[PDB]
Amino acid sequence: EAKPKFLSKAEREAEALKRRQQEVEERQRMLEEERKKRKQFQDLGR
Amino acid sequence: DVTTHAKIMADNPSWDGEKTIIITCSFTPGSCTLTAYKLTPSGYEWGR
Repeated sequence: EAKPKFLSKAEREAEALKRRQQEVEERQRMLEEERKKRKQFQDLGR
Repeated sequence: DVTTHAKIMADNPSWDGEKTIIITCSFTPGSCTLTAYKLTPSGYEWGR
């Protein structure tokens, strides 16, 4: 919110690990949906 | 170009056939004519 809270360095890097785990999970999700789009594009010509 | 595009697509799964194109910048007299083409699913299968 408005007042910035202090976050400890262990807590900051835990938040950063949770963040980078989130976006590597959405990168994995987008990659397997990319595989789904690719299979869909592939079998509409086969 | 469609064989090149479809071989790149068949070897790389990050190339989505809906979104990947071939822009051709043809050298017309004193100018350049640009035309972007997409592969249909018939074209990817044939060029593969």
